[PDB]
Amino acid sequence: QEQANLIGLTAEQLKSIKENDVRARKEFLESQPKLDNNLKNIESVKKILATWG
Amino acid sequence: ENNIASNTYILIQQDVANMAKAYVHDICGYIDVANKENVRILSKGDLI
Amino acid sequence: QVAQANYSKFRADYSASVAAFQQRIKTIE
Amino acid sequence: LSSLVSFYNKQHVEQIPTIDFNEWKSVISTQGLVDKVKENYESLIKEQYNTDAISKQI
Repeated sequence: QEQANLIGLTAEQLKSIKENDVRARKEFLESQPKLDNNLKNIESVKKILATWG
Repeated sequence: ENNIASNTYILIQQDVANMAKAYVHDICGYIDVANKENVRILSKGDLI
Repeated sequence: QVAQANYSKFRADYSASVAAFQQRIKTIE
Repeated sequence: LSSLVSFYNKQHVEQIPTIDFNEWKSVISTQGLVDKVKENYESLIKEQYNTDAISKQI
């Protein structure tokens, strides 16, 4: 019983942990490279950045 | 003789504009290759 | 351990690129 | 052109730390959590880039 009594992880308490994992993912994937701004205007590169995901 | 815009066949290279321009239009295209791979590997399963 | 996998995969791309030398034989033919 | 080369050729060295699940499993952890993280963690570590396919297309 001490397994749960000592550490009573509530649904919302564990929920916050899961959101951080998802937030870490979205930040890792959506992170796009930061090169010369006013120079990377090619139709191909901008197309890739839009669909970076 | 068909697909090069030049006013003469006496080609003289004095700048690397036409050369570097074709490289950035080529090496850049292969960007997102690794990030795209990360999508598949990371979208596979959720750590939690 | 990931570094061990990195080095192994690194050499793979090298060998795969050097295989382009085979493409040169295609031209000769 | 130089930026893309430096961008692709940037070296990454951060001393990827090793995880000792036995240590965390012993000191304190939620039942089934330390093991669930390990099995799920290890599954993604197996996945790796497929350098061969890219080597051919380029």
